[PDB]
Amino acid sequence: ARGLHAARKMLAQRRANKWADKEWKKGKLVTRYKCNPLGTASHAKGLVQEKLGIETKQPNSGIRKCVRVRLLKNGKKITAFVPRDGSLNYVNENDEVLISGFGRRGHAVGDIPGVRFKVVCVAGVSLWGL
Amino acid sequence: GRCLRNHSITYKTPKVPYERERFDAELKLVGQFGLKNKKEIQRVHYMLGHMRTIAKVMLMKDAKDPKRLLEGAALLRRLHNLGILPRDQNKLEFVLALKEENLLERRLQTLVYRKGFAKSIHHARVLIRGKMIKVGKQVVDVPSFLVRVESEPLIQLADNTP
Amino acid sequence: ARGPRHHLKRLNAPHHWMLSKLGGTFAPKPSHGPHGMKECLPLILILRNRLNYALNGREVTMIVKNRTIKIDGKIRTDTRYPVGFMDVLSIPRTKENFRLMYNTKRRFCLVPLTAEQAKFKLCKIEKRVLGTGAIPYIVTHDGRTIRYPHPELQANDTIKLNLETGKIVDFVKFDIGNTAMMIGGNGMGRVGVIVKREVHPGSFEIVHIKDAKGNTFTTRLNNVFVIGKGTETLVNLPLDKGIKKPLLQQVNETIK
Amino acid sequence: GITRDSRHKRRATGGKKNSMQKKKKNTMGRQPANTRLGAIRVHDVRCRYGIIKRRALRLENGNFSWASQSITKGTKILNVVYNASDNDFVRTNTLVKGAIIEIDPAPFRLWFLKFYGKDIASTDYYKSLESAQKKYAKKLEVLKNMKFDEALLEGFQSGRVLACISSRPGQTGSVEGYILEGKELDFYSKKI
Amino acid sequence: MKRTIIVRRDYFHYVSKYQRYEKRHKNIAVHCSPAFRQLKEGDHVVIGQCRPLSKTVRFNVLKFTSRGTGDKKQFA
RNA sequence: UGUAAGUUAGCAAGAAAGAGUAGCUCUGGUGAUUAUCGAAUCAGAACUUUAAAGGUUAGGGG
RNA sequence: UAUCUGGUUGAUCCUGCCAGUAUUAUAUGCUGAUGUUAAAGAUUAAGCCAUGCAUGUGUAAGUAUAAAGACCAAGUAGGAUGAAACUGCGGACGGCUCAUUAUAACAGUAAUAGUUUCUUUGGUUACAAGGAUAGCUUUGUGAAUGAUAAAGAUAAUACUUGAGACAAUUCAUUCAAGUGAGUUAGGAUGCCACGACAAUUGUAGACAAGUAACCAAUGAGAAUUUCUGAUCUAUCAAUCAGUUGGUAGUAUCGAGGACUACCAAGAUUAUAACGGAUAACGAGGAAUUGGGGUUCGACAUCGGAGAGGGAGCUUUACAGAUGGCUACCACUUCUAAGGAAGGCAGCAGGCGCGUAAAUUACCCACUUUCGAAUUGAAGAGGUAGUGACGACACAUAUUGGAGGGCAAGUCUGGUGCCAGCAGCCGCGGUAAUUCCAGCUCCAAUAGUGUAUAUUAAAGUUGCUGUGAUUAAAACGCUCGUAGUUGAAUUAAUUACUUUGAAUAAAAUAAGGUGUUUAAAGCAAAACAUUAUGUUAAUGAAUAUUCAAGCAUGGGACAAUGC
RNA sequence: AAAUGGAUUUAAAUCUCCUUAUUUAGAGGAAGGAGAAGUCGUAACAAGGUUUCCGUAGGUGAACCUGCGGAAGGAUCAU
Repeated sequence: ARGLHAARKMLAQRRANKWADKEWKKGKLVTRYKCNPLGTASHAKGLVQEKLGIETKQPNSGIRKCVRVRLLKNGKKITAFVPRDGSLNYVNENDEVLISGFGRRGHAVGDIPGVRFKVVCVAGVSLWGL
Repeated sequence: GRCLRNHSITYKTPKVPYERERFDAELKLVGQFGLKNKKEIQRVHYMLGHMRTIAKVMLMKDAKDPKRLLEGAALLRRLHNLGILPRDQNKLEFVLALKEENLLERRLQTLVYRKGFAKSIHHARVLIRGKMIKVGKQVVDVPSFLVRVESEPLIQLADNTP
Repeated sequence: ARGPRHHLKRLNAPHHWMLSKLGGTFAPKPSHGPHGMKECLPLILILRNRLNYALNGREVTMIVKNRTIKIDGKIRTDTRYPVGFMDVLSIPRTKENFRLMYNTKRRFCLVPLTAEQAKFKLCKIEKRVLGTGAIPYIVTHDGRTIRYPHPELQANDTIKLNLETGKIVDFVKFDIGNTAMMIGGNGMGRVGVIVKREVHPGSFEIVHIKDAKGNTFTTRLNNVFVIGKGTETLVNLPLDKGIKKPLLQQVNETIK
Repeated sequence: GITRDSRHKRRATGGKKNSMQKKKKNTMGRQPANTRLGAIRVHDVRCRYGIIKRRALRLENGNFSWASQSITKGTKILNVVYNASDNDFVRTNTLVKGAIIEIDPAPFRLWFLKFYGKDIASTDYYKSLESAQKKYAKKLEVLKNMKFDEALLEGFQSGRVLACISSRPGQTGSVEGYILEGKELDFYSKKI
Repeated sequence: MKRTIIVRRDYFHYVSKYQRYEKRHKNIAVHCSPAFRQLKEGDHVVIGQCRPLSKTVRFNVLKFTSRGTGDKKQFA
């Protein structure tokens, strides 16, 4: 349709050819409100409930140090990095922390298998300057 | 919007943060005119880019267009009085040939250094900032003061400031 | 919006008042009367801004409530009285008489007058209808209702009013050889001579008017206000004489 | 109360109309008053802008105009014989516009006697034309030119003439009507 | 309908982004006086605007021109 | 008025579930013969009361 | 600045995505010399509220023997002034919020020959009568509300009657001139209802002042209505029965199924009706853009709607009012246990909620609104306080990093596939360029990192502008309706195009002007040693501007012609 | 002209059915993904040791095997 009066097909095509866009669709339909532990919010807050440790993928060896959090707004149970170094000894347990996320990757970034969240506060003045 | 006043920007950061080609050119102008940081060069580039855009818009029109004649002459008149464009070049195409050096050489810090009032371009900044320099009738402590052609020979030291 | 609005925000005020956008949050809403909201100048605006006789609304009250300001021949004590078109304005304590008139820049300009020409006014007829009892009357742009008029006084004409008596002195027909000052759209304050009057059956009449410098333009019949007959005015025009310098002459004269 | 807005209706496409506001006074309706026949009873209704509407709850008398003779005479209303909208209005004697009613032609007959010297209620009315202060003979010859419709005469002799209410009793508080004539009387008489 | 017809207007809507027009239509309910007896479906009709005469009828037929037939003469 | 799962698509189904119904005084629709004559049937409206299928006959449902 | 770079391989050329990059705006970590300007409990909870304030008003003018008038002051109808009270006016404006809302509202446009107040402005039409009511006095109740009961007086521009002499309403008939167009403004006849220009006030500031109806303006106002214009969705394809039209009526300020009676079977839909979603109030506008676009707009200004949830009403010119009332639901408070009021989505402030948002301040001096009025009020408005949301100018120090993307160390100590770094590829298994530290220097600099989201990059949504043999992707094939596209040809509309009309500002662009420059503001002067003058000084022409609507010149390319 | 009786109009509130939407518990059943260099085979890539693949039908611990009909993306552009 390349005509001076065909503006209905050229508009009803880039309206039904635009749902096969993976990042546009995923940010239009309703999963960001049911299938997102965070929601719209960049940061959340929850109570640490279990100190954990997650193994690494397999070009790598070691044990990551992370937590388990029940958030206030939703009530879901998540997992989250305890950033850089020797910080699992700053969180204690049942403390209210601040979660931020990681950024992106394929989809999961920091603690290798299935962790997408990073602690930024311990109800203190952040797990950097503590 | 929430406020009834107006607030505008004056500079824009470069697209590519790290280039060695750009870092040396910035340092050449920083040392040559004794500027505080790279914001002052960015302000000059933004100011020049505004005028370049205006001249480029009129240059696409007809030569005798009423819109071009009104806006073209207005841009040239302001540029001549600012001293950026020498009076011999009376055509819009000379605005496009301007560079950041033409504008930087019209700051008060540069002029009072060229007039010999200060030993170095850095001494001029300290002299200006100390309320020590008067332009005609009116003391100035901002080195970014762009002096016009008529106000150029009215720059002199202060007379016993309090 | 349960009823009539009594306030008027500053940014909503008509543009030709030029109320500074940061002076305040409100503008003086002109009380109803002879002239509409957007074709009138409140008495407070005239004194405080155009004449600098007062520096705030408090002082305008002192001047107007002192029984010192006369609109037309009568004397008004309303701070927000709508002063519109050629309606004269006299301050006898200062011995000056003005006339609210349009200029080429789409604005109300105070044209000074002598005491002799401050004794009359030009009114534009708006309609002519037979009242009850077969008594005809005319309604002018001012809003005056005038009893039995001359039978020739039609709808779109102009009359000369004697302010001391209220009698009809002189009338000008709305013909194709008479001067006119536009009061409406883009042509506010422009003065020319009617040269063509093309009428469309359904919607509007558009009039072709030739300026005194040969320039031509068109306007709706609503905006035409006949000033005089045969290029001769019955009132004194403002400084520009209703002639527009197109775009450059105003610029260069302002640079100079 | 009753509302006259169109926000409670459906679109011309059949789709339901949703709600954005509540009821408002601009679209206020009032309970109808069915003006019956009986002792005089009117009420004053404060309408919008303070104006007053005269709500006639019950009426008995009314002013009726005879178009041909150019007179208007007050008269008592007897019965309502035909309502073109609802047959219920006939039984209940509801006075509304366009309601064919019956009134006693006493003042009209009395006016005709004084103005003309003859009586419509006479069964020998047309005979009394042929057979004759004394200048009433000049007027006597108007009828040998102009004639009345028969159904009007029967109403005069029977004491019940047909008239059509031409006012709004629930708005003006009065019954203003006119006596039916040639083409209208035949149409409305065949309905009855 | 009795003393009422439905008038269809075909026009073009300009979509700025694609710089092309699209065909649209709207139906207007208008009042047809019995002065126009030979008015049927498919005829060209000029209408003018009057006061609201019904819930939807707000126009009135002023003139009409007969057009080609389609074996179904549905007169007013 | 309203009516589900299931289904061999025929049914389920009188599904389930809700409302009305009396007396009196009236109004209107359904024809024949060419104004007169005639049929039980349906719909509607005021008023009244002890508020109406229930004397007898007369499915409990999921 | 019309820009790309790292990653599939032993190496190569592609498709393609992931990551990087810059910018906006929200939170947050570290840090912080100044001046100007400035957002600030919207996001989650239109959830709940202690307390304080946010609506009142007096001139010579409606009424004042206050036992008020040592306070100017004297006083025989009440001397200036006058608290409370009756009467009049106002609280229907302003202020807050965005829950509802998908042709609904809103924007442009057009009509009202289909309605119309209030205020203000022009006009038009008996030498003086009758009762009773508050403040006042007196007797009181109740725990108590902005609670209230009896009796005794006393005024009116309060409530009435009444001469002073027409006006507008309904109905019937009739003669008819502006307007594009009217049995039209208007006149005449007959009839009913209504019926006046205070039975009014200043002795001082004859002249004011006040009043009742009826015309016109305010009024391009308000309210209805015309044409065009909205996001996603077909795992929403048929929807509707006052529904579509007619006649008569009813109701209303008025058209109108707005409602009623009778009659007919109509109205919308593939050009997307009817449904569903919105973390949807609409617009001016905002962020980012080479051009085209994409995303946002609770919140300056305009329009709409609401006051915990519905519903019903009172007063009045304007309210379906909630800083008005009544009833039901859910709450909150006082209580003498008998009973009572209240609605912070007003300004401060508190609880809860969340990542996320400030003083229980001062004043009417600016702008302006209300009022019996030059004076009184105003949490409107102004000033101050907190304020690294942001923007501008300006001193001399922090933040992040040093393998590549990406500017910067193959420096030294520990650590030994452990601790750990790492947005991506990856580095670490004892000689780490990447961990943890010390020194050095790289970038920006009073700012700089992180996280989420918008925009560019993305010619990875394509109109400009993509790809379909093998990377993902031509229906198995043909017929076929809507839709789209259609050979050459001729010496009334629409569409297109050129000029305009008319159209709110703020904002964008742009013209002038030395806010010290700058962001700003729309002002200040350049001198006239300046009142004097230029000068009746500036107001950028301030242009926009798309989709519709109106007028104009042209008829090449197109459609309906007929 | 106040309490008060009655009949309409507008109707809150509440109860009973039925529908829609969202969230959520469940013995058991059939799936997908990731990890742990787990047990059984060798299906595919070379003619992968029976050329591979597509549709369909049946069978079998598992890849898969076999029948009918296609394809070369074949290991033949050739008598």
